[PDB]
Amino acid sequence: KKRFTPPIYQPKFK
Amino acid sequence: VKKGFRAAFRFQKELERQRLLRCPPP
Amino acid sequence: ISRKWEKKNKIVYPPQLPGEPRRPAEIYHCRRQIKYSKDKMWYLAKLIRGMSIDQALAQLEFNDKKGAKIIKEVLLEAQDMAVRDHNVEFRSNLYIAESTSGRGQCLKRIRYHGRGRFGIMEKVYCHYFVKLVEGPPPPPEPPKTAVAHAKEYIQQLRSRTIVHTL
Amino acid sequence: TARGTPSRFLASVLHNGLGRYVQQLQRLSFSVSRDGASSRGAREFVEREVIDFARRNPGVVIYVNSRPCCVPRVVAEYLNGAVREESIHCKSVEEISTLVQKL
Amino acid sequence: IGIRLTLPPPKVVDRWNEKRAMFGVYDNIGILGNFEKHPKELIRGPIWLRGWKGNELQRCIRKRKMVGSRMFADDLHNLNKRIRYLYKHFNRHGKFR
Amino acid sequence: LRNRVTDRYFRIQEVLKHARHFRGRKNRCYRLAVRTVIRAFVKCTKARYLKKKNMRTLWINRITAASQEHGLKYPALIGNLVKCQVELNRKVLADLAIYEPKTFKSLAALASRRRHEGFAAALGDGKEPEGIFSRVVQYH
Amino acid sequence: RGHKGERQRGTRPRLGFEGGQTPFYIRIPKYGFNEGHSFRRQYKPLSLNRLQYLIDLGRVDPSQPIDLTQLVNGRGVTIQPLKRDYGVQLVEEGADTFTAKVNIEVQLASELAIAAIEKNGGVVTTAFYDPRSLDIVCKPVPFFLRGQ
Amino acid sequence: NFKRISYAKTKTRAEVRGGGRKPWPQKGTGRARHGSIRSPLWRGGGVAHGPRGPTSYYYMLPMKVRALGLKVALTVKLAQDDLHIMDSLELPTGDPQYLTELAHYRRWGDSVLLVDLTHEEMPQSIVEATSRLKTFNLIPAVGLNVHSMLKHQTLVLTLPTVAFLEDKLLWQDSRYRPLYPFSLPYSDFP
Amino acid sequence: LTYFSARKGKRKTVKAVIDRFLRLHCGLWVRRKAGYKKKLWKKTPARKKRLREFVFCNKTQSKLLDKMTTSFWKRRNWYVDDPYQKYHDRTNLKV
RNA sequence: GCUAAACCUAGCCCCAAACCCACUCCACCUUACUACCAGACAACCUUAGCCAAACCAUUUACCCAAAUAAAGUAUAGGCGAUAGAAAUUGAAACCUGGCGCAAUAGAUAUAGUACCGCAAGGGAAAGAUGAAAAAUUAUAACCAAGCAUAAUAUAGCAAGGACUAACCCCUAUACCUUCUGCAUAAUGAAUUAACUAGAAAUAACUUUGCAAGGAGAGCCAAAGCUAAGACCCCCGAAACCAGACGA
RNA sequence: CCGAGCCUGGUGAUAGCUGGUUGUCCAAGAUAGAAUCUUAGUUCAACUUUAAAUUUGCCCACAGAACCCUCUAAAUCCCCUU
RNA sequence: ACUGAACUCCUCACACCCAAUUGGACCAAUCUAUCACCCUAUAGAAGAACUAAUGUUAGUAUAAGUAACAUGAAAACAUUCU
RNA sequence: UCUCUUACUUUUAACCAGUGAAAUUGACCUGCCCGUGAAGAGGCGGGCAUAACACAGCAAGACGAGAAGACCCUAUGGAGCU
Ligand SMILES: [Mg+2]
Ligand SMILES: [Mg+2]
Ligand SMILES: [Mg+2]
Ligand SMILES: [Mg+2]
Ligand SMILES: [Mg+2]
Ligand SMILES: [Mg+2]
Ligand SMILES: [Mg+2]
Ligand SMILES: [Mg+2]
Ligand SMILES: [Mg+2]
Ligand SMILES: [Mg+2]
Ligand SMILES: [Mg+2]
Ligand SMILES: [Mg+2]
Ligand SMILES: [Mg+2]
Ligand SMILES: [Mg+2]
Ligand SMILES: [Mg+2]
Ligand SMILES: [Mg+2]
Ligand SMILES: [Mg+2]
Ligand SMILES: [Mg+2]
Ligand SMILES: [Mg+2]
Ligand SMILES: [Mg+2]
Ligand SMILES: [Mg+2]
Ligand SMILES: [Mg+2]
Ligand SMILES: [Mg+2]
Ligand SMILES: [Mg+2]
Ligand SMILES: [Mg+2]
Ligand SMILES: [Mg+2]
Ligand SMILES: [Mg+2]
Ligand SMILES: [Mg+2]
Ligand SMILES: [Mg+2]
Ligand SMILES: [Mg+2]
Ligand SMILES: [Mg+2]
Ligand SMILES: [Mg+2]
Ligand SMILES: [Mg+2]
Ligand SMILES: [Mg+2]
Ligand SMILES: [Mg+2]
Ligand SMILES: [Mg+2]
Ligand SMILES: [Mg+2]
Ligand SMILES: [Mg+2]
Ligand SMILES: [Mg+2]
Ligand SMILES: [Mg+2]
Ligand SMILES: [Mg+2]
Ligand SMILES: [Mg+2]
Repeated sequence: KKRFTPPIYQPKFK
Repeated sequence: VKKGFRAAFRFQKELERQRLLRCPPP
Repeated sequence: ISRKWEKKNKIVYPPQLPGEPRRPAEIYHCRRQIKYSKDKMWYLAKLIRGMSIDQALAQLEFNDKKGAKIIKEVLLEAQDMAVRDHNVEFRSNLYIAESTSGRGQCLKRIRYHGRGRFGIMEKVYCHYFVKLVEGPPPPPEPPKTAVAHAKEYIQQLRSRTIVHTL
Repeated sequence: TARGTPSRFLASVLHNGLGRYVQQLQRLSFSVSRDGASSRGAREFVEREVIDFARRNPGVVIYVNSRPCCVPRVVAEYLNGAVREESIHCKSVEEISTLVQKL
Repeated sequence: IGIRLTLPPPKVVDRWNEKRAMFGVYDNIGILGNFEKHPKELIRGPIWLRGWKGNELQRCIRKRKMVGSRMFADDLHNLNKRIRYLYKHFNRHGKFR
Repeated sequence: LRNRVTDRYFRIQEVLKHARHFRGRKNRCYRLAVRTVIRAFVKCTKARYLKKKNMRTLWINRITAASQEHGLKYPALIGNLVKCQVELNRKVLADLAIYEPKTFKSLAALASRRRHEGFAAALGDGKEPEGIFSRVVQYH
Repeated sequence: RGHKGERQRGTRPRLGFEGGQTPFYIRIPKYGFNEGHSFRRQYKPLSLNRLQYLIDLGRVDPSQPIDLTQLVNGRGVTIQPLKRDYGVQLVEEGADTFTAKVNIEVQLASELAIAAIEKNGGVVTTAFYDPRSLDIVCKPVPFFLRGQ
Repeated sequence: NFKRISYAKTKTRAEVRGGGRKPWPQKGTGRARHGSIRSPLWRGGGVAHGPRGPTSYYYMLPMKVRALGLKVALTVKLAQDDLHIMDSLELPTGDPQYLTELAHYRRWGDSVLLVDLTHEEMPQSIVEATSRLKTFNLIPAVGLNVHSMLKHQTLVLTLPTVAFLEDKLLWQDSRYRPLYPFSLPYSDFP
Repeated sequence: LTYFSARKGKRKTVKAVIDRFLRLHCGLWVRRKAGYKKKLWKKTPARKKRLREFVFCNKTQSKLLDKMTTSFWKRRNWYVDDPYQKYHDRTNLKV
């Protein structure tokens, strides 16, 4: 298929 | 902290050993 | 955080006996939390390390780096404290003994890479330490001539024994 | 391993057997506990065997301190200056007799 | 580094307490008080396990039966899920069957 | 956390103190020092047999050198020395070769004479004397 | 735990399963072995050897009648009113060498046991008790504390 | 250990707050597969094999074993010259310095367990004395036990106490099976 | 086999074992031969007499059925007219 | 010598006992935090499914009347995995505690705040001086990885045998896992610190106690009965169902 | 990021499949197969381990173990001594 | 004829070289009972031991001072020019 | 476009000054030929080569880095559709 994974942002406080 | 006494005392004796090996007395 | 290079100027030795040498003066000074990377600061600290203080100021006045003005300020105020407080009598008669740089506390930021991805940008800080000693600068160690090489080789051949026997 | 520890050559200390043999032990410093189960073997050693040991080889001076300690010890001092401290913590009478004989 | 630099404050314990000195008194009451009370009636604990040893599944079942009509809601749901999980564990998984 | 471990640093030191003299990150990090200290101890255990073998090969080399200085080969020296019932092993033969060369010349002369006696016995089958430096001493 | 598979991973099939083959406990046809097992009456035996031993040792005493409660207070038989014991049956195991001269009230009695009591000048009587009256005459003092 | 109930408890991986969905789906990113936060691998997870609930440690020895232990401990206290038997606990004054000086003079020990019987005929003098002392204890004879007899150095009984103890401890020898618990009537047994 | 029940926390028996077998008190299990009432018109009378027998079980099978049943089925019963009464105790055995 | 390291104490957990709270003034169902106007519409409904039967199609404990026993018995059940009573017995009023945790632990919590999503919803991190800071003093130093003080020296799993000398000389195919077999160019791992994986029954063995009886009612018993010790892991799916939230 | 949205709950779903499974030392320790929607698994056999009771266990010599056609071997079983 | 092993002999001591599995002797930290009083002893207990799960959190390295990122010119710092 | 490429400008690029990432990393003091080997070796055997160290290029190899192959097979694992 059209395999795709979104990026995962870390929390902003770090 | 980790509870206990024996490891702290053993590290104390090692600290005195290292400090006595750094500055040996006359 | 540990600040012991500041406390080294507070050592007080006993009064010297008349049949003794001079014990030259020792002056420690440092500037904390400089906004400059510790490697680039280390290159300047390695440039100075053995020179006299007037030659150090002369090389640092014409070096075109950000850390050069910083180290020139530190060396000038160390010269001033050496003449004023620690009882060095000649302003010129001081040589750099130790010169090094250490890591300071850094901050962290995001760098916003070009997708939904990122890095950890780090705002770098460093220290600079210096130690002055009064006296003329020590002569450089001369490179070993062929006489010393031959003497060490003959000493090596004279040193050997009959191994694995009585 | 032998590359990781120092090494010496086989030697006498002051040419012992050439002239007269001398006992190379100077002292034995014992520190045993009055109360405390860790020093029971050493307590019985001080009861029965240290008197015959002191009579046996009289070159050695023996001290018994009788101090509150959780681990009893024996300090053996030699003629060339070296100090060897061994722990006799929870040992038999036979093990302590073997240890002071080997020292 | 994990070790602590200074040794801790001295922990002094009173061996001749009020609680330590009278520990075990009115134990052995049934044998030499002509059996009016059991020694398990000296136990002071939760109302379900007073004189009862039990498993982990058996403790949870007994607590649900004897008390679970008056527990809090989230605690009751957690006890229900615990009994479900422990039944699934003890009766289907493990060695030695 | 009931009873979590406190004296972990002493175990780390117990492994690391045998690795102070290494090179690289093996002298510092525990995860690397463990494997290199384990291999070091296995090498130290396996080295004893190689030490005994290499020392005897060194003695064979020195005895071959001294005997070939005397115009004798090593097998002739060892064989005809054991045929005169003198049971000197390779260690004391190499030590006599280095430190007592007159005694080694005496031993090489003995081995060469017993070799010559064996050759004349091979040509003559005895008859008469079976040599002189033959005639083994009999023990009962 | 061994190597990987149902052993190491914990999940092994139930006790009695044989990997798909019809198991041993199901291949075998049914038969009425344990058909009505909870409704059959059961009787604790009391041999004349045991009764003679009880009489000799200062326990159950022949100068009074001997129903169930004398045997229970003498601890010669342990009767369970639950688990379907309808009392005590008499037993000829010490028939010869039994000289006691008792009267006794049991719930069953073999012929030789009746004879061996009656040769010494005794009386045997065979009584019936429903399980409620078992529970009362065996342990009477819990019934008296019950308040009925 | 029979009275002990330990109230230790930790939260398993189903009771820790939150942890519902699957973070970072199974096949896309290059991290390790995880199905829930608050699994025991994570920081802030639930414990895998922690303590569970208020756990009880209750078990009873057979009563003949406990009575045999009491007889054994009385014999051990007698044979080592530790037991002392009084006619009646009665002090002249009733102050604790008298009691501790008497126990020092008779060379009893640092701690001593004083026993009377029935808890109401304990006279006022010994009660007012040992109600302040820390190593000296009064118990009624019902409360005699192996733990307090081992913990205290000596042990002081009374003549009605020793007759009571002989009766209650010798009754276990020459006794039947129970047949129901002994609080019920039982023509001999009071 | 429900090692821990969900109501009382006890161990359960499987009732198929109880329906098909008989446990004597000595430790033996008596069973009935399989197929003993099936297609008898093609079996020879020796085989038919062999099929109508009461059969003891193995060591491993009796250990299996002791595992599958609780201690209520291993008690000592004193039934009134038990046809298997004599086979409960064991006699003349030697290791 | 820099980065660093160390701290106890906020609090929390499990119980016992006891039934527990809510308008100072104003505003808050419309676009909630809005002083002020005419259709009055209105709530009462068998859970399902994952899972076990090694598939799966009837079936599969979860239901809110104290304990123990009867009893895992009678019963039910592709009579199979398993489900499972009842008649009956009785259930000593009062005591404020911890062989619990100590900042990666214990409630997520300094807080449902910061931050993310339109919304339901998800949801953190951390603080350490001292009697006196109206004592800023000089100490207190010693300890992980990482660097500097102090780059390099021919040759080779980094080491061992050594040796007068670091190297030079002889020997040596990194670890775990999966495998008939891995140096394998099969997988896992940059390093350091902390955390992270064997829970229990019937039947047997040993040690006590009693003994044809054992057991603190119930249960077993042709040397048995009671008590104790000892023994059965963690992470990972695509999926299914129920209810909310979204044009 | 829709062959059927997302969140919460049943849910610590299940997985015969992969990975992992943390102190020292010592000793014993390599398996004929059968059944099975079963060959990537399980049960019973076989081997191995522990604790007991008892006496025979292995190697083996004379004798011995149908035949039929054309041959018919290395060998095997049983087996007193030792 | 010599060389050539962990085989054998020699001096000493000997439980001290197999996968899964099993049996056994010990054992650090922690709490409790009693001892002990410069850190131990006899017992009970358990959240009781990490060179490894693309394991979780935090610190710092390698790639690396590398990829990448900036300010139109003169001047009186009023202004002017492209 | 090519035969067949060449010249110039800008961006890029190299040096100087400032700020300053990311994938990757078992440890490496990290050579060549032949042979061997879990069958394609920098680490094994036989030979050859060999003072240390910066900087700019190239991509023959490290069975190179990202994505627990998307092709084939199994699972008494799922799902869509008829
Ligand atoms: Mg974007
Ligand atoms: Mg595995
Ligand atoms: Mg397998
Ligand atoms: Mg089938
Ligand atoms: Mg959850
Ligand atoms: Mg999951
Ligand atoms: Mg937690
Ligand atoms: Mg938290
Ligand atoms: Mg299923
Ligand atoms: Mg399964
Ligand atoms: Mg927290
Ligand atoms: Mg360091
Ligand atoms: Mg080499
Ligand atoms: Mg190989
Ligand atoms: Mg694999
Ligand atoms: Mg393979
Ligand atoms: Mg590899
Ligand atoms: Mg693979
Ligand atoms: Mg990798
Ligand atoms: Mg629209
Ligand atoms: Mg699972
Ligand atoms: Mg072995
Ligand atoms: Mg399979
Ligand atoms: Mg040899
Ligand atoms: Mg040998
Ligand atoms: Mg845990
Ligand atoms: Mg753990
Ligand atoms: Mg660690
Ligand atoms: Mg990766
Ligand atoms: Mg890890
Ligand atoms: Mg630059
Ligand atoms: Mg580069
Ligand atoms: Mg650039
Ligand atoms: Mg611009
Ligand atoms: Mg090749
Ligand atoms: Mg390689
Ligand atoms: Mg690749
Ligand atoms: Mg794969
Ligand atoms: Mg299949
Ligand atoms: Mg399917
Ligand atoms: Mg399904
Ligand atoms: Mg569907």
